[PDB]
Amino acid sequence: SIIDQNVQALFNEISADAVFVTYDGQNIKKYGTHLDRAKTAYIPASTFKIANALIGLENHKATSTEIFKWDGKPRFFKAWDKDFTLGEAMQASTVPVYQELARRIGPSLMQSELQRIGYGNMQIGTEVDQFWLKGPLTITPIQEVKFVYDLAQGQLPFKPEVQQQVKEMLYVERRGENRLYAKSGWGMAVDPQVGWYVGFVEKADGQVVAFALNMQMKAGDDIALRKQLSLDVLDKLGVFHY
Repeated sequence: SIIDQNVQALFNEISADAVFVTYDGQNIKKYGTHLDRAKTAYIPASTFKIANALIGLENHKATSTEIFKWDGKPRFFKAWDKDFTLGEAMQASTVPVYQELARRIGPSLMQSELQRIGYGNMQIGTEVDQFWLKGPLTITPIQEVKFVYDLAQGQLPFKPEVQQQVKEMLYVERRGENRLYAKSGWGMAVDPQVGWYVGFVEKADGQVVAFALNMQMKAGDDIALRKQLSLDVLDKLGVFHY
């Protein structure tokens, strides 16, 4: 438990309510300032880009090589006023590209697919391109780690090539043969705001530790904290040493 103590000590400097869940295929473990967050359902925000890419590719609404052309209408960030593959958009977190994908998928299929995979509460409302940003779709940090753990292992109910393509869209960095995969999220249009850093670490031998940071955000918070903190934790856990 000293490892667990050292992880908790990092959270001493964190004002916000926060939980960091890990899953290694056997056990769920929970760290942070408010543990009940782990069983609480929040909107997925940009972490839904994971499920959206899977559903899209599985159902032949896009390929991972296909370019999503900027349509010329300026977008919320200047950074988004350009062309993207699904993987480039995953890393830039390019909302309008995934909105276009979701429109191609359509409400009937988006619905039936989330039901088929048990994603969160499987609710999409009437706006096929808004539901992960505004609700009504919600999901617990525990459900997010189990989801990405399965992705890491190719155990989701999607074609293996689909899973591998989406998996690699999430690749961030490696240290030796340990690989870090992740997706950030910040749901700004709900109260309270929710911040996510969801992913997994794949060891040399195929062992996986999935993780899900979930915390409360507010206006003006440091964009990079979610990652800094997840990394600090993974280092203290001995999962992804600096």
